[PDB]
Amino acid sequence: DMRSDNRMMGGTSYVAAEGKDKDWKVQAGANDITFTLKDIDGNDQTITVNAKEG
Amino acid sequence: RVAIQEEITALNDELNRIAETTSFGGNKLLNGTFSTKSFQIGADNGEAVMLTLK
Repeated sequence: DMRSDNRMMGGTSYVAAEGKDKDWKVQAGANDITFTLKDIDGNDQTITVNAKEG
Repeated sequence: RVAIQEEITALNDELNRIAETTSFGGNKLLNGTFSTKSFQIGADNGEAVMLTLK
């Protein structure tokens, strides 16, 4: 299927409930964000990103 | 002093007019209603830079 509404023509979206602004900075001790999911092949993936402070 | 005050009030009104009328095609800039706008300067999504006009 090549219609624009096909499931393969997109994905999933997750929007944060807490919005930030210009003067917000990443605080030390609360900088790591980990995504736990399943790849397309089926093997689990765990990607940890340590966002830089400031 | 009254004459100087009158001229100062004229310049004050000019300052307020400059703050309230300057725009980029109709988008007010210096009246405080710009806030923070993010400019996308990358070939991929999520590569924007915030500009704040006070």
